[PDB]
Amino acid sequence: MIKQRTLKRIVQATGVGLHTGKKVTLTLRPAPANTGVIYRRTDLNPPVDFPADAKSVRDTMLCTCLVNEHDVRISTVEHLNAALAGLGIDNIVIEVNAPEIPIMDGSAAPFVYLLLDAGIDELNSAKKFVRIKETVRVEDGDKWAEFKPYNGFSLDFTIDFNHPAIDSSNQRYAMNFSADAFMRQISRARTFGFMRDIEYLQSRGLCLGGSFDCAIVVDDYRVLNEDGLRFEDEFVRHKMLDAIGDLFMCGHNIIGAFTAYKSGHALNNKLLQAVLAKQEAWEYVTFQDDAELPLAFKAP
Ligand SMILES: CCCCCCCCCCC[C@@H](O)CC(=O)O[C@@H]1[C@@H](N)[C@@H](OP(=O)(O)OP(=O)(O)OC[C@H]2O[C@@H](n3ccc(=O)[nH]c3=O)[C@H](O)[C@@H]2O)O[C@H](CO)[C@H]1O
Ligand SMILES: [Zn+2]
Repeated sequence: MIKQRTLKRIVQATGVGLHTGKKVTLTLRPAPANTGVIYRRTDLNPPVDFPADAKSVRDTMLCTCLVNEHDVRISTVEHLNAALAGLGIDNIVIEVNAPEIPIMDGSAAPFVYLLLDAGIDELNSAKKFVRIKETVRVEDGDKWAEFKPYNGFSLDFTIDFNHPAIDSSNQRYAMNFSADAFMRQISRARTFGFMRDIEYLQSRGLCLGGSFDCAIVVDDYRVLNEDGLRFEDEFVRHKMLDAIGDLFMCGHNIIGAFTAYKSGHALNNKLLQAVLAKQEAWEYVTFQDDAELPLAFKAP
């Protein structure tokens, strides 16, 4: 039996929230079998819990923001979610004392190190996967995102930026997903901002925790970061990282093929919700026989 995974020990990471610019303490706790992925706001009395549910994504303006019925929020969940998806963590209590996950370096890599430092633990319960059984597409003008049946997990993402710095790079990236391929190729890709946008958001009280230490900052012509890019096509690698993170909002790994053109938080959630609402387009699968598991889900 392919077992569910949790953490061996409680870990912590303190940083700043990208938008509030206020100190956030992220506490990752082991959870038993069948609890699922839980986001907790500890700064509240009583604390507020958010089960990983596609429908909780209510604001996709700046990031993937989870909002409950009383306007309690958890934002910037995508980078941490990518790490969780990449390592196949099923049961975990994600605790924050601020309305957002700390930005760290702007990628999923700090969260991967954090999961590794804690150690992955297997539980005596079968790991549930969402298997795509029909093609499901979503559109938003020229942009679209799709899921097709596939025995493993792949991502093919296309960006189209009419920017001197981004177009210079490769704008289409495709990979067969695995814990290894994610860590090596995707996890370290950082988020990116245009100085025009940052200045606008900052005067309105948003992006207060933004710096070069947490993002690729671009002007109207070039990358402003001293040390440059970590990858030639870091832009497209990050867009794929966000998609991995966003799709993980159902809190289970997906067995299927993802394709996108100009997708983002909004569209990634749209497809996720569209697939999940179409009863016949997916099913929960377990692997009582380890031999049946597709190669994509091999151990890290
Ligand atoms: C002295 C100290 C000062 C220095 C401090 C600097 C601080 C650094 C902080 C940076 C913070 C950034 O993080 C904030 C921030 O806004 O970052 C966002 C991020 N949220 C994400 O937004 P989202 O994933 O939802 O993508 P949208 O598709 O909704 O993009 C929206 C528009 O882009 C078009 N589009 C989309 C896809 C594509 O393939 N092509 C293309 O053209 C599309 O037509 C639409 O009009 O990606 C965006 C890019 O795409 C980033 O700008
Ligand atoms: Zn991102």
